[PDB]
Amino acid sequence: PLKTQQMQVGGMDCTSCKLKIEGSLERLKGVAEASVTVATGRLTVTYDPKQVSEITIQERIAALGYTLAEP
Repeated sequence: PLKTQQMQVGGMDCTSCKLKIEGSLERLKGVAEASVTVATGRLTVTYDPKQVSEITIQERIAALGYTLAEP
């Protein structure tokens, strides 16, 4: 019922950066799964297309000074 998706990413480290994505999204809306692929500069999400979707990750990546490219 929620669709799974991965983007490309401009600067997600692990050490203090995987965290700074993932544990905001839980407190965000419209997304209900996620996980990083730092080993390719990528982020995976699974989102429920009822309200907010890519937005959730745009707010979150831009609120850290980084760039995203979701297909």
